[PDB]
Amino acid sequence: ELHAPSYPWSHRGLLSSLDHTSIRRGFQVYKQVCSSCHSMDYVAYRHLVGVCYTEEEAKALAEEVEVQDGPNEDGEMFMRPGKLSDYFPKPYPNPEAARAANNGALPPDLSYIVRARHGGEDYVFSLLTGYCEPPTGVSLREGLYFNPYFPGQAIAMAPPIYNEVLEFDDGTPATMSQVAKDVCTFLRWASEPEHDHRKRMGLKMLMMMGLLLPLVYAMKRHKWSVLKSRKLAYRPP
Amino acid sequence: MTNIRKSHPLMKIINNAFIDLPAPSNISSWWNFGSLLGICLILQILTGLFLAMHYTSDTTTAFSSVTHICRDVNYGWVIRYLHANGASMFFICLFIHVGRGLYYGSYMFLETWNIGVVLLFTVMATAFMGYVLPWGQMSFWGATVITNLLSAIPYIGTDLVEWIWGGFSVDKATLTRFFAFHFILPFIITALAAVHLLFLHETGSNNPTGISSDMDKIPFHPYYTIKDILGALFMMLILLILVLFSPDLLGDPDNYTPANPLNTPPHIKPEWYFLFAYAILRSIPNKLGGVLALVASILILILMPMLHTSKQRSMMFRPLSQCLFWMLVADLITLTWIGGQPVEHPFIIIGQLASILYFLIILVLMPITSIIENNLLKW
Amino acid sequence: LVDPLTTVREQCEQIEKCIKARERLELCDQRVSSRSQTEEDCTEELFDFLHARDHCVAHKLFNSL
Amino acid sequence: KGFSYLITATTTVGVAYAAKNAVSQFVSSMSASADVLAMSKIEIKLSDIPEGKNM
Amino acid sequence: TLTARLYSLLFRRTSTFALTIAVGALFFERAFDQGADAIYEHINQGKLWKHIKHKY
Amino acid sequence: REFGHLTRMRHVITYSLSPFEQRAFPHYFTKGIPNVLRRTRACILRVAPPFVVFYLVYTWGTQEFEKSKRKNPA
Ligand code: HEM
Ligand code: HEM
Repeated sequence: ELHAPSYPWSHRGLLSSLDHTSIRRGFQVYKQVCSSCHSMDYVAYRHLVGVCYTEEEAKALAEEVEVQDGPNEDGEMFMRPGKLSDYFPKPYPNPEAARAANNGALPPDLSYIVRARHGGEDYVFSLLTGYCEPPTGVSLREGLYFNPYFPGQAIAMAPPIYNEVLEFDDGTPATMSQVAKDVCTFLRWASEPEHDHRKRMGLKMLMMMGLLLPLVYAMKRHKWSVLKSRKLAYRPP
Repeated sequence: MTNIRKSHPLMKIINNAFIDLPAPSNISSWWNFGSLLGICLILQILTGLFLAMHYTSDTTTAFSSVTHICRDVNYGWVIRYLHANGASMFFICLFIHVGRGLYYGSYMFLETWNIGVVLLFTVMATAFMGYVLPWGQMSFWGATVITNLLSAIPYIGTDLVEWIWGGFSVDKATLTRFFAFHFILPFIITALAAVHLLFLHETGSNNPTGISSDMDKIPFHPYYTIKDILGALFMMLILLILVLFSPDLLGDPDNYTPANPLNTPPHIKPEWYFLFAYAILRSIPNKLGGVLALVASILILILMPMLHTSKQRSMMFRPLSQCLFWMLVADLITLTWIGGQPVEHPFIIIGQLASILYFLIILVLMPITSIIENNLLKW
Repeated sequence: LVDPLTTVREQCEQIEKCIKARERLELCDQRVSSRSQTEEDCTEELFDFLHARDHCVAHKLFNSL
Repeated sequence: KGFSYLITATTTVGVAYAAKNAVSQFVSSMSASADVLAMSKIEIKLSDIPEGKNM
Repeated sequence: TLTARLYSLLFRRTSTFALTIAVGALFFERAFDQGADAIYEHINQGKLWKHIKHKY
Repeated sequence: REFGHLTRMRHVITYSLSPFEQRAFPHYFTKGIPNVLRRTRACILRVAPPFVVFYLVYTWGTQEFEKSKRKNPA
C-alpha cells in the first residue's frame, strides 16, 4: 500500500481558498483530456460562472458542445448547441459502452472523485504523476499499466497526462506536473463547490465564537458569583 | 391575583420543568450533556426536515437528490453536513451522558435510566436508517451487513430479514421504508425524552458527590439556563468547526460513490459510533453468539443498578472503581479502533481481549472492587 | 520543455533514505531475476523508495509550478 | 450596572447576528435553488427568427 | 463615567435596551461582515474570482 | 418537589453578595491555575494509565499489523 504524500496545496490552510486561475486551467485540462472517457454528471456549465469563467465565456464553452434535446413535433430527438443550464456531456451512452471502450473498465464520474478517495487530490496528483515501469517480478496484462498508487498497482487507464498534452490559454508551460496540479485543483472544486464559502463562514464563526464565548462565560459567571462567593455558617444550639 | 407562570396549566408545567425546578447547586459540566442531547435532537429534526424538503427516497434519485441538496439548494451543503455532524455530536453527547450516569451512579434512578436505555436504542436505529438514505456504497453495504446479521436468529431470521427488506435483498423498498422510519422515529424519541424528564423530575438530579442535595437546591432558571446556554454554545463551536473546517472528518469517502450491489467496498465498517459494538460482534466466531453479544453490550446498561455493590452512589470517593471506569472507557476506545480495522492479525486477538474485558469489567471487576472498597471503609 | 517533477525527483533521489532503498531494490532486482521462477516481485522495495522520494518531492515540487 | 449590562447587550448583539444568519439560510433553502433559477428563469434569444416565421 | 452614562441613557429601560441592541445588531452586522470579508480576501488575495475576473 | 418543602434545615446562615457588587472573574489565574493543577494531580493516576495502555496497545497493534504485510524472505 503506497499512500500519497501531502502536497502543499494553496487551499490546504484553514482559511485558505482555492486559487481560481488553477481551477480555470484545470477545467481546460478536464475538458480537453479527461472528458473523452470521464463524465461529470453533477457539474453544469452555469456552475463555472463567477468561479473561473464569465457568463459569456461559459456560454461559448457550452456552445462548443452539441447536446441531445427532447422530442420534436414529429417525435424525433435532435442535436442542439449546449447551454449554461446543460450539464457536462457524457462520453458514453451507458456504462457498458464505457467498459467496452476501455478494455472492460468503467472510467468513473469525476464530480466526486476527490471526495470519494482516501487521500483526495494528493492521491489524484500522485496517481497522475506516478506511472513507472513495473518492478522486477511484476507482469501486467496488456491494456494495464503499473501505477504504485492505484490499489493493486495495475490500472486500466493509460497515462493521460504528459508534457505539452494541451496548451494553456494564459501561456503556462503545460508540463505534466503543472497539468496534474491544475486538474487536481479543478477536481477539488468539482467535489466541494462550497469550499471557499465554507472557509469564509468558518472565519466568521471563529470570530463570533471568540467574541460570544467570553461574553456568555461572563454572563454565566456574573449570575453565578452570588453562589461562588457565598459564605456559610453553622450555629447549632 | 396569581402569577400566571405558576397558575397557567401549560406555564405551570414549563415552570416546574425549567424555571422553578430545584436543582443541585454543584452539578458539574457533565450534567450539561442532557441539555445538549435535547438540543442535538432539535437540530436533527430541524435540518432533517429541511433535507426532507429536497430529498427523494427512490433509489434512482436518492444519491442525486443529496448531490442536488449540497450543490444547488441554497445553503443546502450547510444543512446537510450540519445534519451529518450533528448525528456525530448526538452520539458523542450520548456516550458522555451514559458515562456520567455510570460514573456517578445515576442509574439508581431506575425509571429514567431504563427510559434512557430505550432512547439509546431508538437514536441508534434512527442514525442507522438515516445513513442508508444517501444510497452511497457504504449506505448500501452497511445496510446489507447489519440487516443480514438478523438471519442468525433461530427459525425466523430469514423471514424477518426479508420482511424488513421487503424483498430478496436491500433494495428500493428498503430505502423508502427506511426514509419513512427515519422521519417518524425522532418524534417518538421526543416523546420518550419527555417521559424521561418526567421520571427524572420525580427525584431531581443526582450530583457528583452522590449525596442527596435537598438542603442545597437552587432554582433552575437563572443558574442552569445560563450554564446550559454556555454549554450549548461550546457544543455549537465544536459542531461548526466540524461542519466548516473538516466536513468529512468522521465520514467515509466511499459514500460519495453511488451504491453498487455488484461491487463491494474493500472495507465495510458502520459509522464510528457503532464500531465498539461492531468489534464485539466481530470478536465472536459464532453468528448468533456474536449478535447476542452485540445486543448484550447495550442491554447490560439495564443491569447496572443490580450490579451496584458499593455503599456509596457515585465514583467520587472510590479510587479503585474510578480506575476500573477509566479502564472501561479505554476498552471502549480500543473496541472502536478495532472495529475500524480489518479482521486480521493482530486486531483479532486484541478485539477478543477487549470484548472479554468490557463484560468482565462491568459484570465482575466493578462489583468485586466495590465490595473490596466497602470493606476498606469498614462497612 | 522540461518538467519540474523530473529535476525534483532526481534531487530527492539523492536522499540517503532513497539511496538506501534504491540498493535494497537493486538487490531484490538481482535476486528475482537470478531465480528463474518465484512469487516475488520487488513492489515492496519500490514502495519504500517511492515513499521516501515522494515525501521529499511533495516538499519541494509546488514551488516551481 | 453599565459594565455588566454592556456585556449582556454585546452578547445579545452577537447572538442576534448569529441567529439571523442561521434563520436566513434556512429561509433561502426554500427559495428557488440554483438549477431552478437556471432553467425556468429565461429563454432569451436574438432576432434569429425570420419574418413571418413562428419558431 | 462613560458606562454610567450608557446605562442611564440606554440600558435602564428594557425597551431602550432592546432598541440599542437592535440598532447595534444592524451596525454590527455591517461592520463585522466588512472586516471579516476584508480579512478573508487579504488571506486569499489574488486567488479569488473578483481578483482575477477583470482579465476575462 | 418544590421549594419550601424539600427538607428540614436548622441553624445554617448564608451570606451572599449582589452580582453587581462583586466580580465575575476574581483571581481567575492566581487562584485558578493552582486549582487546576491540584485537580489534575488528584485524578491523574486514576485517569491516565488506562489511556497510556491504550496508546501502547494501539501503537503495538498498528506496527505489528503493518509488520505482517511486509515480505518475509521465503
Ligand atoms: C434522547 C436522548 C436523551 C436526552 C435528550 C436526555 C435528556 C436528559 C436530560 C435533559 C437530563 C437532565 C440533565 C442531566 O442530568 O444531564 C437527563 C438526565 C439523565 N439521563 Fe438522559 N437523555 C437522553 C438519553 C439518555 C441515556 C442514553 C441514558 C442512559 C441510559 C440516560 C439516562 C439519564 C439519567 C440517569 C439521568 C439523570 C442523571 C443525574 O441526574 O445524575 N439518558 N437526560
Ligand atoms: C434523531 C435524530 C436524527 C438523527 C440521529 C439522524 C441521523 C441521520 C444521519 C446520520 C443521516 C446520514 C447523513 C449523511 O448523509 O451522512 C441522516 C440523513 C437524513 N436524515 Fe436524518 N437524523 C435524524 C432526524 C431526522 C429527521 C427528523 C428527519 C426528517 C424530518 C431527517 C431527515 C433526513 C434526511 C432527509 C436525510 C438524507 C439527507 C442526507 O443524507 O443528508 N432526519 N440522518
